[PDB]
Amino acid sequence: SFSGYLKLTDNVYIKNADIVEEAKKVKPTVVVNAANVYLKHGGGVAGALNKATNNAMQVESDDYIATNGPLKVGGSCVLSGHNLAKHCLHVVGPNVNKGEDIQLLKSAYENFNQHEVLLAPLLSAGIFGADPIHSLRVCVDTVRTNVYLAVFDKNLYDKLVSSFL
Ligand SMILES: Cn1ccc2c(-c3ccc(C(=O)N4CCOCC4)o3)ccnc21
Repeated sequence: SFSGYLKLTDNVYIKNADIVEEAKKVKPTVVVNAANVYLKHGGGVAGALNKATNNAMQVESDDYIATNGPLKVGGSCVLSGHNLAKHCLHVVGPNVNKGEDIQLLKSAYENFNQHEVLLAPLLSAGIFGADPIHSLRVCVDTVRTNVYLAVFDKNLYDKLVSSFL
């Protein structure tokens, strides 16, 4: 199914790739979105996944929020994967630029354990402002199911690999 991944642990794998491109190729059962509590898919991974759905993901998401209200930081919901995947798991990692508590990162990753296999980004990295190296440590220390991590930036990929303990 997946390919070109480096194995980090028994269950965690990583690759230098565009998560949208990976999703489009693999069409996995579950792709993880790096969402906010409003499911406003404006930038980063969410902006790119949404754009690849021709905005279908935002329309669905808007209906979800109208019905159920916002998520919590550290929480998730399962929505349609649209053209990218069977399902999308929207997970809200803390945004430290908004002062959100980093301890909620472990909670965010715990969501992954409800799914046997996921394609995912590193949570709370990029514009969420946390250190990607930390994020990856929490990932491997929390996730017990099979996770294929897509890291867009090659320099960051190299640093994550070369620094992995
Ligand atoms: C299409 N697309 C957009 C984001 C993204 C990611 C992802 C999340 C965080 C990083 C990351 O590599 N950074 C971005 C630039 O340097 C800072 C952190 O990668 C994973 C896969 N595809 C993606």
